[PDB]
Amino acid sequence: AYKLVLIRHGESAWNLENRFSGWYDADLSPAGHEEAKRGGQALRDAGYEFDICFTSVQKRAIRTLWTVLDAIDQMWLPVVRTWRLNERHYGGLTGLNKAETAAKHGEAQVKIWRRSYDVPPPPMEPDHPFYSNISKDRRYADLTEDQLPSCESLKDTIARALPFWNEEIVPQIKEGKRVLIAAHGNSLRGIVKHLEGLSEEAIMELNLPTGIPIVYELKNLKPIKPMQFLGDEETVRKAMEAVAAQGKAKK
Amino acid sequence: AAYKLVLIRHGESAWNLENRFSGWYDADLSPAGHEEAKRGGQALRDAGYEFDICFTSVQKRAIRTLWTVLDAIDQMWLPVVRTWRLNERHYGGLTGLNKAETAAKHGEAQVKIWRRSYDVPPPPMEPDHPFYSNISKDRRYADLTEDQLPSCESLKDTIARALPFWNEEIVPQIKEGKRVLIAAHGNSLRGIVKHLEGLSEEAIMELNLPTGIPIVYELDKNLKPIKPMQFLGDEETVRK
Ligand SMILES: [Cl-]
Repeated sequence: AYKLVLIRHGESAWNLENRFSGWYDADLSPAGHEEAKRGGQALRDAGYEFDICFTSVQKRAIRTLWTVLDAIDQMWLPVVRTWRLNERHYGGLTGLNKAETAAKHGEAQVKIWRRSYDVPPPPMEPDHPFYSNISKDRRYADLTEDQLPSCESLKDTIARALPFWNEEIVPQIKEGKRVLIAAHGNSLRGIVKHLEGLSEEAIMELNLPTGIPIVYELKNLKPIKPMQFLGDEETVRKAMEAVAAQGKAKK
Repeated sequence: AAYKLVLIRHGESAWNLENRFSGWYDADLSPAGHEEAKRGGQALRDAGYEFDICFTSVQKRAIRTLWTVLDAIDQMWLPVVRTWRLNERHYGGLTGLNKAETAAKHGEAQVKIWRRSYDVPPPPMEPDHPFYSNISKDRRYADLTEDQLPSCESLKDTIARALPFWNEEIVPQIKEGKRVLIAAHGNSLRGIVKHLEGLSEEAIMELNLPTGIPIVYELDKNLKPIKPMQFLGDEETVRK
């Protein structure tokens, strides 16, 4: 009945520094730009067509979208940007590197934060070095004091992404529009959890590959089969083995 | 507090380098035209400009110009609206011909007429034309009525289909206090300039807008300019 496509952006400049990004507006590295080019070419070779596109207000996802639309010769499509598809907000951890947080905040808190669906990191306070860069950026000036986060658990991120799905994306799908969504890991986890009916435990163990297009075949918007991946069979198998091993090593 | 409006015309295209008529054919920028857009964006960055909403056409040479500018000024998050009403003039049967082939096929007298005329269109693009399916069966125009898809346009025609978008969508945004950027093409921008200044037909046919340079207007509460258009950039570029 309907076809939906998602794509997760690749490596950023702050991933090379092993630093928590969150709402900080870091750009793609050369490797992450290459990953977007490869996913665009896979869509081009298979003949995919879209009618409308959604992304966040962060340049690493917007530049991924731009690269895909260049590759498939569809730069003329309408594009809609929203803060509700941003990455999870990492609070006071924003800007710290990852071997430092265990010394700053303790091994017990690091374990809890990695394990839990509903425990937030510490808040970003006004003396934090990236407070003015993010909380006072004019792109968020139209948010209420309640909507602007100082920190987020996974449950929080999913709870602020799903109203945009429900209210803006679903009516385009029912109208027959072929939709493309270019966003981030945790905001796309929200959509996947809602579509497939996954548990909290399973969705915390699901890490999506980067730069690989994710395809859903859906009248009642229920998946006919689970997510499928577009690309060369061998390159896909290796990326999923890599992501699984990275997940297992963190426990 | 005069309203501030900024326009930019795209630079050199791949088909300019072959001296071929483009029109509604969707040719990309050349490397030099991309470099032009980078210099225009750097001029806006150095002057500290900020925008709230952007408008452009459905053609990739204008869209890529806008993308380059937003990258240079760190405003990639702004909302963007595309419309066919801002497209370049449709050159009809001349699409794809270079100037030599045009003179050989249609003669010198008709060439003088078409170049010198405000309201005489070129020949229509018919179903045997090489580019007829490429343009007139492109799905991006599927929601136009059969009344609206051109087989050819005079300059008068182009201006007549561009101004309804200015009047019905851009003017209310300016009256709400939004800071507007428009990235488009020579002839569609000519329509906006002719309306803003009250220019005659002959005057607008003599006006040639520079490429890749920010063009700035200051407007009063009735949206009339208070002084002539000005330009942003180094001394040499601005003076030229
Ligand atoms: Cl865009």
